[PDB]
Amino acid sequence: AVPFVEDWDLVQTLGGEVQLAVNRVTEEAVAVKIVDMKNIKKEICINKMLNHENVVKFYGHRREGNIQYLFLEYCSGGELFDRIEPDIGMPEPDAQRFFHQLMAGVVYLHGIGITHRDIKPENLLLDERDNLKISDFGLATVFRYNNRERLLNKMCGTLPYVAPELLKRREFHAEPVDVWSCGIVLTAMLAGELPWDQPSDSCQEYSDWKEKKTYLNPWKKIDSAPLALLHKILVENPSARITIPDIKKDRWYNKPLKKGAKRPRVTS
Ligand SMILES: CN1[C@@H]2CC[C@H]1C[C@@H](OC(=O)c1c[nH]c3ncccc13)C2
Repeated sequence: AVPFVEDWDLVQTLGGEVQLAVNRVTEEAVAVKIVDMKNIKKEICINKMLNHENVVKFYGHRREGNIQYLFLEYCSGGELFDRIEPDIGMPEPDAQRFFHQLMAGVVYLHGIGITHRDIKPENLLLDERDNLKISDFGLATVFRYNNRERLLNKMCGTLPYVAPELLKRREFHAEPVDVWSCGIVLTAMLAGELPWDQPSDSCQEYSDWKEKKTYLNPWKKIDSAPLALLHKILVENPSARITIPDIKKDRWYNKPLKKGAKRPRVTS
């Protein structure tokens, strides 16, 4: 009925490319990913399965001609990457809260049999209230179907965040790989630096971690409680690595640290 409701104005580049679109009538804002096709089909397929408060919502897609348009939830708070101060990190309570949200989105994805495969702060967006949303399903894949798990063998992700088994073994389970990358995200949030270029024995920093030299750089800035959690996540053997139900029972994970979002108040 309402005439111009279908019209959106592209008002600025978000990050092919991602543009912030504003509805001509309602002024509602959305993110539109523009893909110059000249992959996307699986990405759209995966996005259509997604419905969770900590995952970037998918509204629909349009094909036009050669250009695909994916309409996505707009996250006005930007990337988590931008909340991390170099060499510093961010306050521990904030990092714990973003970590709880990340785990909720991850548990959700794993519950529907989807692995993200590229968890890193650039792909973790923040809404108006600083709620974390996992974004970008371009590298994602189905690891469980009809209740049968399928082992992965494709190498993908981003080196500093990738699990050591991706570099060492021909086949590997999907879930511990996403867990590992969440541990590197946590390290980055608490230390403002990535511990190594890649998790290989040839990598000095990685070999120092395995030798437990936690008096060295990233680790020394941490704090014993979250550092004990990182000792359980960044375990080389994916079979020994802590799983999410267990992360949820971790001492630091459950430590009260942060006050809820402050709400207006007066005195009399
Ligand atoms: C590294 N990338 C850049 C930024 C996040 C990840 C995937 C892609 O953005 C989106 O898909 C966004 C969806 N909703 C958004 N709201 C605000 C900014 C980006 C997006 C491009």
